[PDB]
Amino acid sequence: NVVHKTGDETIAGKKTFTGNVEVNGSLTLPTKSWSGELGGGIILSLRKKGTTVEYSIGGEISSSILANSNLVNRSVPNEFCPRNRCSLVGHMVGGWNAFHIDIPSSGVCQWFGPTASSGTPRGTGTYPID
Amino acid sequence: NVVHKTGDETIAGKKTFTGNVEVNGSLTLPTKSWSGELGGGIILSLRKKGTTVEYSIGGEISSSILANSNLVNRSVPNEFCPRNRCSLVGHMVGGWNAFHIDIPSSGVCQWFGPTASSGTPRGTGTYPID
Amino acid sequence: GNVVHKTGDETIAGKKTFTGNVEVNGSLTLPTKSWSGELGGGIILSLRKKGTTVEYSIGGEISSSILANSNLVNRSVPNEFCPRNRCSLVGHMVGGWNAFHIDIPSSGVCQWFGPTASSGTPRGTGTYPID
Amino acid sequence: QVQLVESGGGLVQAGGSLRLSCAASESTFSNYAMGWFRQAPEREFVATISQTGSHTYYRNSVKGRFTISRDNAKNTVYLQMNNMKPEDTAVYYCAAGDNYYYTRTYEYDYWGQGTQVTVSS
Amino acid sequence: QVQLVESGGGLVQAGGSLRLSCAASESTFSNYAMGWFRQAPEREFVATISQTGSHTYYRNSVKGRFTISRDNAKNTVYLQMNNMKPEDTAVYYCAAGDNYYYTRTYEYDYWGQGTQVTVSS
Amino acid sequence: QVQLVESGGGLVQAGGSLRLSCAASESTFSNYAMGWFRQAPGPEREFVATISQTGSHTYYRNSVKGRFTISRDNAKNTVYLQMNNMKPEDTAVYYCAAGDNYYYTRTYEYDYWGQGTQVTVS
Repeated sequence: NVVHKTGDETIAGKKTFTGNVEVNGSLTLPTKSWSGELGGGIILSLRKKGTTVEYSIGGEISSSILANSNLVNRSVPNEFCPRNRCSLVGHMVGGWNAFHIDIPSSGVCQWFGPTASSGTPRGTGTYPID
Repeated sequence: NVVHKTGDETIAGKKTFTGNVEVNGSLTLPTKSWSGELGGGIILSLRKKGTTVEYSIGGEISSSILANSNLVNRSVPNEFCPRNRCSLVGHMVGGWNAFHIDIPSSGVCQWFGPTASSGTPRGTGTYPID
Repeated sequence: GNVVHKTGDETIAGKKTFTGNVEVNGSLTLPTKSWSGELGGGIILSLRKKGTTVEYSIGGEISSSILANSNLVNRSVPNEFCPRNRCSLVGHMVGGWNAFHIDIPSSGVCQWFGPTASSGTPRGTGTYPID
Repeated sequence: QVQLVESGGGLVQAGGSLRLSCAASESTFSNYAMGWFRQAPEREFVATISQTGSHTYYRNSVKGRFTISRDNAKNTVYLQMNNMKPEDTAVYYCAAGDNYYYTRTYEYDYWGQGTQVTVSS
Repeated sequence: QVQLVESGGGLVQAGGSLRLSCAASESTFSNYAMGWFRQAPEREFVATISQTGSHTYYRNSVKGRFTISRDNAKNTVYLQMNNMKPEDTAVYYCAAGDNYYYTRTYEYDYWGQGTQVTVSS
Repeated sequence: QVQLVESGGGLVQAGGSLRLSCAASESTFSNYAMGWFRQAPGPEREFVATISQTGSHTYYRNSVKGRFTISRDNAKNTVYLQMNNMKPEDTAVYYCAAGDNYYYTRTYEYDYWGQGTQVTVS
C-alpha cells in the first residue's frame, strides 16, 4: 500500500503537496465534450478539462437574432456552466466585425452583437468553471 | 513518513514526476484575485491560478480614452503581471466593435481601440504569467 | 530506497494515477516548447506549448495585400503545435474597432479570415487546445 | 437566494438629500454584489458594491454626490444621495448579482419593486 | 489526406427522393468531419456531420427533407434527399474537413468531383 | 535593465554601405530581442529590423529587405545594422532598442533605447 519511485501505480485519497511539483510527462485531467446549436444557427462546441472549458464557435446565423437576446434552442449543460457570467469574444468571417456571446451560470446564452440575420461567427478560447 | 496508495495525506518536498501523471478527481492550485478600475471607467477583474490569469472586463467607458493611451487609475499589481506583453481582445456591447487592451510587465495597461468616450466593454479569457 | 516519502526532494518515475483529489500548494511545472514564424503578409505567429494548451501571440505588421479567406503560405505551424480541431484565433487591429481571425487547422496551413487587407498592426493573445 | 424590499423614496428639492434602503429577508444577501439602477424606457446603473463592501463603482454623473454602502449584519444596501439634482428624478431599483463590475440590467439576477424619487426646482 | 468520389446524381420529379454517396479512398476518412455542399451563385453548405456521426447540422431550407449519415466501416458519407424541390437543382459536392461546426467551403480541405442533381417541377 | 550606446552614423553616398553598432553595457544583452528603428518620414520612429535573443529569428520592413542585415554578437553584447545600396529614403536618425520579443514592431513594445545616430545619404 506504498507509492514507489518506479512503476505504474494507482493512488487513492486526497493528496496535498505542500511543495513545488514538476511533471516531465503529460498531466491528464478528466474530460467531457458537448456541442449544440444555441440558437439562430449558432453552434457552440465545448470541452471541459479540469476547471477550464475550451470553446469554439461555429455555424452560420440563419434567422434574426435580436441584440441582447437569449439563444433558446439549446442551453450549455449544467456541468459546463460557469460560476459567473463569461463573455466569449468572436469574429465574423469576411470583414472586421466582432461580437460576443455571454454564458451566464444558467447556461442560457445571450447574443451581444447587434441585431443580425446572416454571417459566419467564429472564435476559440476558454472560460472557467468550478 | 511514506506516501500510501490510500488515505488523505500531506506530502512535503520538491517532487519531480519523470513520467505521466493522471488526476481523476480535481487538481487544485493556489488562487488569488484582484479587481480595479484601470481608467476611463474600465474595470479589470483577475483570478490567478498557477501560471495563468483569468480575466474579465467590466464597467462602462465614462470619459475620453485616447487611442494608444495608458490607463492610469490603477495598474495591475505585480503578482498578476505577465513576463511578456499580452493583448486582450474585447468587444463593445450592441455593435460590431472590438478593441484590445495590452497588459505589459509594468502592469500599466494600454488602450488600443480608437479614441472612445462611451460604451460597454466586455470579454473573458486568460493570459500567462511566466 | 524506492518508496516516495512525505518529506524531501525526490524523483518519481512511472505512470502515477491519482483517483482522488490532488492539491498543490507550490508551483506545478510542465515542460514548455516554443515556435514562431511569419505566416504570410508580414504577420508573425508566436506559440508556446505547455501540456495540452498552446498560448499564442500575434505580431508583425501587415505589409502586403492579404486576400480575404486566403492561405498564409510563407510558414505553416509545425505538426507538434497543430490542433486536432480547426481553431479560430481572434485578433484586433491597433487604432480602431477592427477584429479579424486567423484559423489554425490540423494541417497548420493558417488562413486569414478578415477582409482583404494591406496595412495595419495585428495583435492578440490567447490559447488553443492541442492533443 | 434573495427577495429585495426597497424603501422609501420621496420628494426632495434641489441640493437636498435622500437615503434609499433595500433589504433582503435572507442572510445569503452577503453572497451578492448589489447595484442601484434608475429609470427616468430603459434602466441605467447608478452605483454598485461588491459582496463584502470592498469595491464600489459609480456613474460619473453621481460621483461625489451619491454613496452606496452595505450592512451585511442587517442584510441591507443603501444609497445616500446628497446635493440632489432634477436629473436624479426616476424610479430607483436595487438589484442583486454576482459581480459589482457589471453595469447592465441583464447582468443582475434579483430586483426590488422600485421606489419613486423626485427632485424639483 | 482523402480522395473523394461522389455518385448517385441524376433526374428526379418534384416531391421525389434521391440518395447521394461519397466514397473515400482511405480509412483516414473517420478522422474527418464531412460536408455536402451545392453549387447551382457560389457553393453553399447543405449538411455537415462529425467524425463519428454523433452530430449533424443542416441548412434551414433542407431541414426535415435531407439526412446526412456516414458509414466509417465503408469510408462513405451519404445524403438522403426526400421531398425534392426545383430549389435543390445544383452540382453537389462532398468535402472533408476538421469540424462539422465549420460551414464555409474555405473551412474544408478535400473535395469530390461533384455530381449533378436536377429536380423538375 | 540595459544601457544602449549606438555608433557608426555618418555620411554615405547613394549606393554606398554603412554599418551601425549598438553595444549594451551588460551580458544580460542576450536576454533581449533587439530592434533598429528610424525617424525616416519623421517624427514617428518606425521599425527597420528586429532580431531575437539568440539570433535565430529576424524580421525586416519590406523597403529594406535585401539591402539591410540585422545581426548580433552575444559574446560582445552588440547588435549591428549593415546597410547596403543606401538610398535617400534611408537618411534618418537610427535608434537601437531592447525588448522581450522580436515580433514586436512598435516603439512602446520595446523597453530600452539608445541615443540615436544620424545617417545621411548624399
